[PDB]
Amino acid sequence: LRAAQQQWGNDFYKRDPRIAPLRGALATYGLTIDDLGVASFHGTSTKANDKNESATINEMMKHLGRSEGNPVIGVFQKFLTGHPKGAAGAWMMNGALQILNSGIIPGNRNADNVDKILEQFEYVLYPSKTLKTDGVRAVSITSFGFGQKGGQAIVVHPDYLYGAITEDRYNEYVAKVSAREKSAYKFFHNGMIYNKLFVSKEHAPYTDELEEDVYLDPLARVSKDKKSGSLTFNSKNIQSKDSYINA
Amino acid sequence: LITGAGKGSIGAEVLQGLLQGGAKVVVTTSRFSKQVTDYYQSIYAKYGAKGSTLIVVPFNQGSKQDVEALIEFIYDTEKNGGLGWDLDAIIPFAAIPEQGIELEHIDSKSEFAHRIMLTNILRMMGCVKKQKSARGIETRPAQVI
Amino acid sequence: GVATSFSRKKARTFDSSWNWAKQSLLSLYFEIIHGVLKNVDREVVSEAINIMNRSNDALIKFMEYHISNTDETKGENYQLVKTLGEQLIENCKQVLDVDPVYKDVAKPTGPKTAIDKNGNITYSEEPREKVRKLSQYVQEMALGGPITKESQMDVEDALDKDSTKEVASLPNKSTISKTVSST
Amino acid sequence: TRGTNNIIAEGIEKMGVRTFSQKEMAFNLLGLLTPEVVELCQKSPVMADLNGGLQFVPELKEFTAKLRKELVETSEVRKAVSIETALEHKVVNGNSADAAYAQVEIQPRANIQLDFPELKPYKQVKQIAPAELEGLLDLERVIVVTGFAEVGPWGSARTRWEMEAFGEFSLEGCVEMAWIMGFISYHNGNLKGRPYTGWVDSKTKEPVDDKDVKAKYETSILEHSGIRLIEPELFNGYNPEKKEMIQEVIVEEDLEPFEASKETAEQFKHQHGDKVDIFEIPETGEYSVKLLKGATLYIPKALRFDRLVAGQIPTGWNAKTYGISDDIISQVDPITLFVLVSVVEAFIASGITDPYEMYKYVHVSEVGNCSGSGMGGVSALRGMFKDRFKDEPVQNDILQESFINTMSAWVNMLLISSSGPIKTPVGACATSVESVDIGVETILSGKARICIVGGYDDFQEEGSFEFGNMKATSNTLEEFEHGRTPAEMSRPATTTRNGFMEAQGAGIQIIMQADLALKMGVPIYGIVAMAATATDKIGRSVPAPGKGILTTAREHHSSVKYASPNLNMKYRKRQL
Amino acid sequence: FQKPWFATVNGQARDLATMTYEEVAKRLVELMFIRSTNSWFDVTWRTFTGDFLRRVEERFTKSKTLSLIQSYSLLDKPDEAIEKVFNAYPAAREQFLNAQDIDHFLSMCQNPMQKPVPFVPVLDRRFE
Amino acid sequence: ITVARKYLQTRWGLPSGRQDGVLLVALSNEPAARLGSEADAKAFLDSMAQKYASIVGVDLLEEITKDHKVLA
Repeated sequence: LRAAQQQWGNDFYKRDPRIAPLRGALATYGLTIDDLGVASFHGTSTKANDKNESATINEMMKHLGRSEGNPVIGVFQKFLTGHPKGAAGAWMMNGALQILNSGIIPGNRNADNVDKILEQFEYVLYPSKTLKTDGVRAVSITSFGFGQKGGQAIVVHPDYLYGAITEDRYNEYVAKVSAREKSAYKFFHNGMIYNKLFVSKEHAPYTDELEEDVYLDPLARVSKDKKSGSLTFNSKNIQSKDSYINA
Repeated sequence: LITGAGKGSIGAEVLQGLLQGGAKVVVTTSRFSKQVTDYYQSIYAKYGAKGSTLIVVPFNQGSKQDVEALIEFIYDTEKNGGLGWDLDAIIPFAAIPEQGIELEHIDSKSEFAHRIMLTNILRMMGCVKKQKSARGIETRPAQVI
Repeated sequence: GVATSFSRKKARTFDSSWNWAKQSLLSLYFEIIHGVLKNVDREVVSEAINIMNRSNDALIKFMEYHISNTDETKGENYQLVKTLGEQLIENCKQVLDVDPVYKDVAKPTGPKTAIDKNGNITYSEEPREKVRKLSQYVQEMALGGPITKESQMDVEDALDKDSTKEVASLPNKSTISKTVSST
Repeated sequence: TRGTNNIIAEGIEKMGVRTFSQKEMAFNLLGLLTPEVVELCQKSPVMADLNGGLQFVPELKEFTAKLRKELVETSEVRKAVSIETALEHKVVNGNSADAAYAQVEIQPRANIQLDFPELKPYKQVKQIAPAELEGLLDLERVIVVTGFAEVGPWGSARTRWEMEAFGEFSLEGCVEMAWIMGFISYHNGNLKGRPYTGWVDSKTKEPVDDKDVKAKYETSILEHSGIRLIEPELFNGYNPEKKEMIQEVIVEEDLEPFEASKETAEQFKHQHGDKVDIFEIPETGEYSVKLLKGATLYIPKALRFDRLVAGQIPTGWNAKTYGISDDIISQVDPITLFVLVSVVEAFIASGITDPYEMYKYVHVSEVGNCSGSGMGGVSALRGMFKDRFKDEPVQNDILQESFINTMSAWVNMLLISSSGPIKTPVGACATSVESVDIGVETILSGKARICIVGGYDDFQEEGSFEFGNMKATSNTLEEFEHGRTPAEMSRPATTTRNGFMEAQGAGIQIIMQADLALKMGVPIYGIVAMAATATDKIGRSVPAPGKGILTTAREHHSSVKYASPNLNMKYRKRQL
Repeated sequence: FQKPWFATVNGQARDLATMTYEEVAKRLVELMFIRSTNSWFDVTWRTFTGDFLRRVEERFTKSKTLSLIQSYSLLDKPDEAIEKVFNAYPAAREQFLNAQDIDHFLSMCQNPMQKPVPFVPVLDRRFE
Repeated sequence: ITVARKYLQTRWGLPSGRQDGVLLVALSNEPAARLGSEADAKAFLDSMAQKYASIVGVDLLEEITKDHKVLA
C-alpha cells in the first residue's frame, strides 16, 4: 500500500521527462511554478556570483513557464550576517523557514542601487525593504561553492502537509505539539537563567553490558527508569514478545 | 545642483519634486553617513521617476576647494572619473544657523557663515561659468534660484 | 570649519527606478490588502502618481499579473486592491510614452496653537478649513487679503472621499478657460 | 516657513498674512523652474515675492515679540497658579486622601517566546491543499524540518531574524542579546539586604530592570555585533594591521653567546653543526650557545593587511553561558562550540528536551548526523602547523579537532549517543545545502528516520589572508575610500558590489520523516521538498561559479500539445 | 496534612513550573480565600495574590499600560478579579509559569510580614 | 635558571636542594605570559619561595669590577 502511495503520490514524476524535478517537487502538493514566491539568493556580494546566480535563477523560471509579470522575490541575507563559507546554506535555510511561517519577506537593506545589468532578468525582483505579505508558499535556497559545488533546495510551507492526513489524526497531533511547546518554554527559560541549556550526557541509554543486545534488537526502545527517572534500555524490553505485539 | 537639501528642510521637499519630474540631480550633504545615504535611497525609491537620477556627494560649501572640486567633478567626462553633466539649475540653499549673535558678537562663526552663504555662492556661480565658457556653451544658461 | 569634505570616490548615484517601481506597487498592494491604506487615504493617490511616473511595458505586465490574479472573493479588502489595481493598470497604459510629473496631493495644512487649562502650550498642524487641493491654494494666493490694498473655479474632487475615483482622474489634462490670474 | 517658533505662526497669520509649510514653499520654488518663468529669467533677471504679505505688517519685530510674550506669560501664570491651587489642596485636604487617588502604572517585562509555528483549525487546513491529497502521500518519505538554530554575528535564530526582518530588537531582542553578550546575568538571592529575583549587571552586580536593558545596553550591543571591525581579542590577537611574520637572514658575524639547557643546546647543534658552538659551563651543568657567522636566523617583522572587517559572533558570547563545561571548552576547537550550542538550541526549537526521547520512538541505529564543514577546525590546524613549528605548548591531539567530522563526533559523544549514519559533507560555500541533500537521502533510504543537518565554519587569521590573496573578499581600505561603513560593505546585487564579507558561525536544522514528526508531536516548520547538488563543466578556474544547478529545471518540451494526466492529482488518486 | 502540596491542580499532582499563571491564581484563591465566610483568611494572603496577578500583567503586557488591579480590595470578589486580569492577557492561561517567576513566587512565600503560606510550594532543603 | 638560583640564594638564602623546591613550586604557578621587568621576575621568585616556605614549613661592589671585566 505504501509503495502504491509512493508510485502515485510521492514519486509520480521520477520516471517522467516532461516533469522537471523542480516542477514535480512543487506539483506533489498541488503547487505550480508560480507558487515559488521567494528565492533566497546566495548573494555573495561578489560581481561574479550575483550576476550568474540571477541569470541561472532567471532561466530556471523562464524554462518552466513562470508567468510573465510574476518575478521571484529575492532575499540576500549575507548583507546582514556576512558569508561564513560552510554555514551559509543553513542560515538561509533558517531564514527561509522563518519567512514561510511569518509571511514576511525581509528586504536587502543594503541595496542602494540594483545593478543595471540585472534588469534583463525580468523574473527576479530585488527588494530594498521588508514586505509583509498575506502568505509565502515556497522558498528556494540556492548556494554556490568553490570546485563547481552547486546546490538548490526547495522548502514548502508546513500547512500543505496537514492536507494529507485525517482530521482526527491532525487534531491528535495539535494536542501533543501544544503540550511540548509548554514544556519546552519551561525548559528554555530554565537553561537561559541558570546556564543549564547544554547538559552533557554522562552515560549512554544502555549499560556497557547491554550495549550489544540493543544494537542487535531493532525493536529495543527506551523507557523511564524507576530509580533514576531518566531514559534507559531495560532488560525486559530487549528481544521481547511484547515489543513484536505492540509494534 | 542643490545644496542645503538635508532631511526636514525646504531643500528636501524641492528635491522630491525634482526627482518626481524626472530630473537629474546632484545633492550635497555635509553630514555624509550611512544614516544619510539610507535616507536618500529611501527618497529615490519613492519619487525617482523614469529618467531620473540622484547623486549624493559629501560637500562643504565653506571650502573654496570643495566648491571647485565639486563642479569640476560635475563637468568632467565620465572617462576622466566625472559626471559628464552640464547644469541647468543651481539652488545654493546651503547654510549655518547664527542666533544670539549681535553686532559686537560677530566673530569666527559669523565670518565663516558669511562665506558659505555669500562669498562661496559667488565662487560657485563663477565656477560653472568658466566650465560652460571653456566649452563654448553659450546657449544653455543655468538658472540660479 | 573650512576643512575639505568632498571626494569623488564618496559619491553615490541612484539609478534603478525600473526596479523600485515594481516594489513601490507590490507594496501599495499588500498595504491595501492589509488595510493600512483604506480607499480614503490620500496616500493611495500619491503612490498612484509615482507608479504612473514609471510606466514600463514591464511594469504593466507586473501589475497585470498581480492584479488579475487577486481573488476579489477573499474579502472586502481584496476587491479594493483589484479595482484600484485595474484602474492603475489602465492609467499606466496611457502614461506610457508620457513625461513624469511633479504633483503634490498632500492635504494642505495651517498653524494651530492651543494653551491648556493648565498652561500646557500645544501646537498642531490642522487642515485649512477652506483649502483642500493645491489648486485651491493657488486661488487663495491670487486673491490676497484685505491687508494688500494699494498696488505698487469649482472642479469637485473625489479627494478624501474615494481615492480610486481620483486615481482614475490623474492621467487627464485639465482644461481651463477661467485663468486664475483673472481672479 | 514652518518645519521641524511656529507657536506664533498662528498669531502672525491672524493678521491676514500667510505662513507656509515646506511642501508649499517647495511648490512655489519649483514653480520658478517651469518653462514659462525659466524663459522669463533668460530675458532679464526675475524677482519672486514668496513672502505671504508679511511685508505689510508694521513694527514687525516688536509685533512679533509681543505675540511671543503674551503667549509665554499666559503659559507661565496658568501653570504657576495651577501648581499652587494644587498644593493648597494637599494642605487643606490632606496628602493621604490624594495619595489613594493616583493610579498605578504598569511597566512591561520581557517574555521571550519560542515562536512555534501556528496550527490552524483543520477546516481551514483542508482548504489550502486539494482534497485529493488526503492519504495520497507516503508520509514516511516526506522530509520535514522539525527544528533549527544558529550561532552567528547577530546572535541566535531568534535575534537575527528580528534584526533581518525588522531592523531593531524587541524587548525580548535586547534582553536575549544582553544575555548572550554577557551584559546582564541572572540573580536570585539577597542583593545588599533586600531579596532580589531578576537581571543584574554582571560587571557591577547591580540590579537591572527589563524595561531599562535597551537604554543601558543596546547602544553598545549594536556596536559589537554584526559586520564590524575585527576585534583582535576574539581571535587570539589576530590584528589585520600588524600581521606577524618571520624573515630568514644569515648572521654576518658571530652572535654573542647565550645560556641554554643541555637538551636545548644539543637541539641547536643538531640543526646548525659547523655553524654553532655549544660548550658546557662546568659549574652549572648548562651550556652556552654561540651562533657563528654563516648560521641562519629568523627575525620577526610586521605586515599591514587589507581585510579589516568580519561578521563576528557578538562580543562576549561564551559557550560557558550556554552551559558548556570548561573541560570541553579547553579540549575542543571553537567551531565545535558553535556547533554544540546550536545542536542544543535546535533540539529546543523542536521541543525535544532530552535527546534520548528519540529512542522512545526510534532505534539507536536510525538517528544520524550529516552536518558538514568547508574547512572546520581551522584553529587546531594552526596549532598543528605553526604552533608546533615554534615549539609552543600545544595539545597532543589537536589532530583530532582539526578534522571536519569530529564536530559531529562530539555532538554524538556529548549529546546524542546514536549509532545511526554519519556521512560528513565538504562543500566549501555550499556544504550546508549539500548537507541537506545527503540528509534527505539518508532518511529516504531507510537508514535513518531522524537526522541532524547543517553547516559550520570559523573565521581565523590565515583563512582571511588567503581569501584576500585570491582577491575574493572585499578590500576594506578601498571600501573606506568610497565612504562605506562596515555595516554597508556587504551589498549583493548592488552596482558597487565589490567582494564578499567573511564571517563565522554555525547553523543546523533537524530533519525527520513527516510520519514520525506527527507521531512524536514535534513542530513542523517546513517541507524539504527538493535538494540537489550539481557540478558545472570543463574549466580551469576552481573558484568560479557556474550553471550546473540549472539542471534541476530540466524537462523535455519536444511534445506538449495535450495535457499530461500524470500532473493531474484527481487522476493519480483514482489510480491509487 | 493541613498543608497540601500547592502545585496540585484539581487532584492532579504536579510541580510549580508545570502550572499556568491561571492555575496558580486559582489555586491561590482556592487555599487562602475562605469561601464560607466570603473572606480572605488573612490580609497578607490577599496582598500576596495581588502581587502575583500584578506580575501576570507585567509579564504578558506588550507595551506599558495601567494595572487592572488598581486596589487589592477588588480581590474581595476573587473570581471576578481573576477573570478581569486573564481576559486582558488570555495568553497567560496557556503558558506555564515563566522560569524566573517561579523564583519570585517562592520568594514571596519566604516574605516575613506575611502569615506563613498554607501549603508546601517546593520539595527542597527547607522542606522541614 | 642560573641567575634565578643566585637570586634565590643571595636574597632568600637557599642551598642546592631548597632552591629545587622553589623552582618546582614556580612550575605549578607558571606565568601565562613572559614577565617583563627583571624586577617583575625577582618579585615572582619572592612569592614562590614563600609558598615553598609554608609547604615545607621554614621561615625567612664586586659588581663594579664585574661591569668593567665585561668591557675587557
